[PDB]
Amino acid sequence: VRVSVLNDALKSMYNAEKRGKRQVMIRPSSKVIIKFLIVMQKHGYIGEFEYVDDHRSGKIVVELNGRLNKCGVISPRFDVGVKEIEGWTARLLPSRQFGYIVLTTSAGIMDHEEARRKNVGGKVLGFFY
Amino acid sequence: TLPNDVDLLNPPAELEKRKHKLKRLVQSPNSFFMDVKCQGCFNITTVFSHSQTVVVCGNCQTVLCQPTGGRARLTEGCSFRRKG
Amino acid sequence: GKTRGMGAGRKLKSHRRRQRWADKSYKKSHLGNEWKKPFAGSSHAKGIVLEKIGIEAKQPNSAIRKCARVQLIKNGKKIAAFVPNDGCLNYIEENDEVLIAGFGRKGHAVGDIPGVRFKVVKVSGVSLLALFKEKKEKPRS
Amino acid sequence: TFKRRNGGRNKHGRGHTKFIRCSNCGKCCPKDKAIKRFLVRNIVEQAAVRDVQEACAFETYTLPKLYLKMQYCVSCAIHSKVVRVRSVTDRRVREPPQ
Amino acid sequence: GRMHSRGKGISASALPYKRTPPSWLKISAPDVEDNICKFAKKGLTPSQIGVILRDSHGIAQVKSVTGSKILRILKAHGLAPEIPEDLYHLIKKAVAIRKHLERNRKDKDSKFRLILVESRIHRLARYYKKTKKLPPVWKYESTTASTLV
RNA sequence: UUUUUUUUUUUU
RNA sequence: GCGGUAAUUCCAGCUCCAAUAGCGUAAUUUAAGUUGUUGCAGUUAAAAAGCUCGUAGUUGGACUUUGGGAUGUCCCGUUACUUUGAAGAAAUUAGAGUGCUCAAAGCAAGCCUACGCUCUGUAUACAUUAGCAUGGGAUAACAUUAUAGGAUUUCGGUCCUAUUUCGGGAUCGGAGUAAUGAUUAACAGGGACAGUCGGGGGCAUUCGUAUUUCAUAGUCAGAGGUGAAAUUCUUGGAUUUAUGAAAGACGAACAACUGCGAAAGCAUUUGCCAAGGAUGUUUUCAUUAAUCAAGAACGAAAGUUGGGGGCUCGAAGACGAUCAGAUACCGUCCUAGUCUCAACCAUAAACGAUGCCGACCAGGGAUCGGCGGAUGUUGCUAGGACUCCGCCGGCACCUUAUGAGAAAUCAAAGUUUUUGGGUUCCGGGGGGAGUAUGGUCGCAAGGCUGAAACUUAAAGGAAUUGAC
RNA sequence: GUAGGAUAGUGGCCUACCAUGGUGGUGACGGGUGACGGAGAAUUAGGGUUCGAUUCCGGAGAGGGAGCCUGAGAAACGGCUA
Ligand SMILES: [K+]
Ligand SMILES: [K+]
Ligand SMILES: [K+]
Ligand SMILES: [K+]
Ligand SMILES: [K+]
Ligand SMILES: [K+]
Ligand SMILES: [K+]
Ligand SMILES: [K+]
Ligand SMILES: [K+]
Ligand SMILES: [K+]
Ligand SMILES: [K+]
Ligand SMILES: [K+]
Ligand SMILES: [K+]
Ligand SMILES: [K+]
Ligand SMILES: [K+]
Ligand SMILES: [K+]
Ligand SMILES: [K+]
Ligand SMILES: [K+]
Ligand SMILES: [K+]
Ligand SMILES: [K+]
Ligand SMILES: [Mg+2]
Ligand SMILES: [Mg+2]
Ligand SMILES: [Mg+2]
Ligand SMILES: [Mg+2]
Ligand SMILES: [Mg+2]
Ligand SMILES: [Mg+2]
Ligand SMILES: [Mg+2]
Ligand SMILES: [Mg+2]
Ligand SMILES: [Mg+2]
Ligand SMILES: [Mg+2]
Ligand SMILES: [Mg+2]
Ligand SMILES: [Mg+2]
Ligand SMILES: [Mg+2]
Ligand SMILES: [Mg+2]
Ligand SMILES: [Mg+2]
Ligand SMILES: [Mg+2]
Ligand SMILES: [Mg+2]
Ligand SMILES: [Mg+2]
Ligand SMILES: [Mg+2]
Ligand SMILES: [Mg+2]
Ligand SMILES: [Mg+2]
Ligand SMILES: [Mg+2]
Ligand SMILES: [Mg+2]
Ligand SMILES: [Mg+2]
Ligand SMILES: [Mg+2]
Ligand SMILES: [Mg+2]
Ligand SMILES: [Mg+2]
Ligand SMILES: [Mg+2]
Ligand SMILES: [Mg+2]
Ligand SMILES: [Mg+2]
Ligand SMILES: [Mg+2]
Ligand SMILES: [Mg+2]
Ligand SMILES: [Mg+2]
Ligand SMILES: [Mg+2]
Ligand SMILES: [Zn+2]
Repeated sequence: VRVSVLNDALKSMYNAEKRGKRQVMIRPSSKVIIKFLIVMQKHGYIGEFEYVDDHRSGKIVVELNGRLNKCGVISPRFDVGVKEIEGWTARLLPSRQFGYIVLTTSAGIMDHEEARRKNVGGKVLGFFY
Repeated sequence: TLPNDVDLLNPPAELEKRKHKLKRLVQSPNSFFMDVKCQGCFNITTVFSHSQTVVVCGNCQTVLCQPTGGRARLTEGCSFRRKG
Repeated sequence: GKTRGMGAGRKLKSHRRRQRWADKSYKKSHLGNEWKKPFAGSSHAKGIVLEKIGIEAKQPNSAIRKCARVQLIKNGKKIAAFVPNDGCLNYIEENDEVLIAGFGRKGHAVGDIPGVRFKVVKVSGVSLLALFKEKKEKPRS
Repeated sequence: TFKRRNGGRNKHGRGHTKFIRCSNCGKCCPKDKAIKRFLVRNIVEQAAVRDVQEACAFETYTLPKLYLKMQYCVSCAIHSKVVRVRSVTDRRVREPPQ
Repeated sequence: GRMHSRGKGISASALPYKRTPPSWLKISAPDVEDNICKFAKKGLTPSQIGVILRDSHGIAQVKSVTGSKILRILKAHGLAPEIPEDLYHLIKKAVAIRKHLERNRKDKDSKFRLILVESRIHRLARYYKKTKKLPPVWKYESTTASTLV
């Protein structure tokens, strides 16, 4: 059954971006998905996305810039301390110059650089570049 | 239609109608309610387009519709008007 | 596919533990069978020469490989040991005392010699290498 | 190696198909796999048609026809030359010969 | 997909986006509750009551006019059945299958279907025990299942 | 659609 | 891999190479992404249980306070997890200083020769899990919710206690206050309903030709079988012809790159009995779910025990041929069996050699079931048949690579070093071996579980060229 | 669990009476270990794998068991008793 809605959303965006589509559909919606999309959009990796209300979980349509190489979920959501971020980035990101790991900390959902800045740990949600 | 030739947020009405009721951008049924009148009786009754029961007019005790696989089949004498 | 549950550490550990036994190297060193083998987990063993034996070489070679039947002193087991180098069988006699080492492949036959896993290192307390090079002399008694 | 996508038969969405007996050797063969040919020919061979017609006992009469369904095993079908070994590309053609 | 088969059908209802009653509908919420209670007294399950209302009285959704579901209204008036309707129907099917098997020992397909139906019954009963819709002592027994219905 | 068994060891 | 009379490979001489006061030989690490959590495999290389159910275990859809004004600050139940701190023997490890002549070390030591000085130095870091304290409240887990016996203000009756009428309790009622208290209904799941559909299952019940045998009648010399024959049957009439009867199997043609079923499997009619998918639904419940150790249901053929049947074919067996032999292939006759009932057996190349659930992912034409719309005919009785356009679900097919792959190939065997959706099983070079032993099931045959000693450099997959 | 005895003292540590409890696929119980545990050692992308008799810490033993005197301290063994 559906276990990770975030995984389905990210996989749909990844497949659509690889195919070259200008838009993709995400169903169902979630606030974790919305926070992930906002983190991605903050860094210019996606365009505007629109939430559609259907009196249910909802739907999202995302504009694709063509800058997304790969976005993925990490499962299970491992515990990441402030000292494990370096190792996780080395494992997951292509380079130290670009790429982000999205974490969920008690301060909110944010990328790993902001987590280092605020010295907050949490759980790994995914990655994109 | 090619994916970049259409807008996922503004699909043409024809495509939305052609799509499965659950696969539309917002789910919407294809059923409706209708006002059915007997041939001779002025009484007017509301009937579901996909009625699963044999609706009978109280006055004359006449069957208005017959359940089927999909839409209910009205009796030949009776006529209906889309209520909505 | 693999199990990935965050609470599934026990299953992963147990599965690896069970699957380790399919590994031949792991099973050899964890079944405790090395103690029932002729050397009983030792690099060397002393023994008494019972008889000189010639072993035909395996195809496609054709030769008579000179070996000795040795009884190990510490457990009484009987093995076949190769005698290397030219004419070195002449330094071996029945009832001689020989030091035996492995053949280098950890309990497996080497080269064209079938079913031989040991070699003679010393005879009567003198290394076969010294005897071959005439550095030492085999004790008379 | 697998050489046919259908595995040499015509079974899809099905567990078991009952067999036929080869019309030549009597061997059991699944019906979906047996090479089946339907033969419709005149009872009287073309050579003897004229002689039989000249001896007709009625003013008019249409000669009957013989109907035979032949079901071969693979071995008999190849040996009798009902089918022949084809090249790797040519054996993917399913249309009957013209 | 289906719980006890390989079916992958997606046929279902498509609730309209509009949650308010249609303008042409004039019945009031207390009236709808009264008809629901009368139907329940006549011996109709909530599904049957909803079907009748939709097909005859023009009530597409009872929640739209009353603001609550049919079973909630029935419970508020002390008319909800002792055992839930779906579990009741599952038990009825199991009883029918066992009655058929009593005379057909060679019908192994019926035995397979009885196993499936009783698995469904037990899972649903466990769920209803968790939510306190059944007493903790409740237990489905094939021998005396016919008594329950 | 009668019948048709067999070819020492290594190496080129 | 060298050595079979021209040996860079053995025994030697010469020369040369590597390390060097060292070097050779005989448990364990790396290399090993060949144990794979990071991070391997399971179509054909070794590999997914025959099929389904199912408890432990693991996993589990969405939804509840956001924003601006300003300026860390003001306005509108229990845990996991993370931050910080304490504390946490030395030695060892990392590391600061220091010319034991250098170095491995050690914890020394330096200026100047002052009857001395540098308060000389002898730092610092690290430290799984678990415990202690602290800040955070995103993501998660457990518990709770509506028969109000709920929250709160006041007051009336009842039951007991203390500091100098009173305070503190512990119960029973009246009134008031309030927005009085229930997220949605997942292209999750279950259940109800409607018209259907199907070679799904069971019981009973019609039919069909053919085969064998028998009965009646006709005719006369061969019939059968083979590559060729013979065994065999035949004037006591074979074979062949017509009619009829009995018995037991088997359900042709229709019949398909079609259907149903969890699989095994399921094809003559009609009735009865329960069961089922898909479709349709503005019906119902509201997370009830996915997958699964243990444990269960079913499970071709053959086989077992005992009845009934016993047409056909036919293991075993017996003959006739062929042959060097022929315990065979071919022919002739046949026991068990083949069919059914009751009870066992539980294995098949039980195959798609390919677990289940969920998401995304190119195009096209066919086809089965259901449904929506349009349209024109029918030797028919609004319907059915046909035509066209669509939606859902299913068995498949064709083209293609922007994908994968060792390829063969695969539109799932794709979305994988840019490696992580959930979950079960299961392989680790080839043999020994599915063997020994123990256990367990079975009447038996055997099933399930299942080693080791020892042996060995390949075995093996796909594809290419040649030869045959 | 109650009441006692014993102990330097808590405690089924032992006695009398009473109750039927306690652990277990989150693997009890049983078996193997060529098993003393730790600080640590080898190898080092990271994760890991293998080792730890031996000089520091803790435990145990003095040929195998058992009992005990002296003493603040021992079930001591370069103490005694069988
Ligand atoms: K040889
Ligand atoms: K050779
Ligand atoms: K195949
Ligand atoms: K075929
Ligand atoms: K299922
Ligand atoms: K449906
Ligand atoms: K040779
Ligand atoms: K010579
Ligand atoms: K020579
Ligand atoms: K050499
Ligand atoms: K028979
Ligand atoms: K026979
Ligand atoms: K011959
Ligand atoms: K069997
Ligand atoms: K197959
Ligand atoms: K279709
Ligand atoms: K005590
Ligand atoms: K006590
Ligand atoms: K110890
Ligand atoms: K003293
Ligand atoms: Mg081949
Ligand atoms: Mg089959
Ligand atoms: Mg399931
Ligand atoms: Mg689905
Ligand atoms: Mg021969
Ligand atoms: Mg020479
Ligand atoms: Mg030389
Ligand atoms: Mg491998
Ligand atoms: Mg094979
Ligand atoms: Mg294989
Ligand atoms: Mg298999
Ligand atoms: Mg099992
Ligand atoms: Mg969630
Ligand atoms: Mg739903
Ligand atoms: Mg006849
Ligand atoms: Mg059909
Ligand atoms: Mg027929
Ligand atoms: Mg019998
Ligand atoms: Mg016969
Ligand atoms: Mg049988
Ligand atoms: Mg098997
Ligand atoms: Mg159709
Ligand atoms: Mg192996
Ligand atoms: Mg006491
Ligand atoms: Mg130690
Ligand atoms: Mg020891
Ligand atoms: Mg020592
Ligand atoms: Mg010590
Ligand atoms: Mg002691
Ligand atoms: Mg001693
Ligand atoms: Mg003693
Ligand atoms: Mg002592
Ligand atoms: Mg001593
Ligand atoms: Mg002492
Ligand atoms: Zn044939």
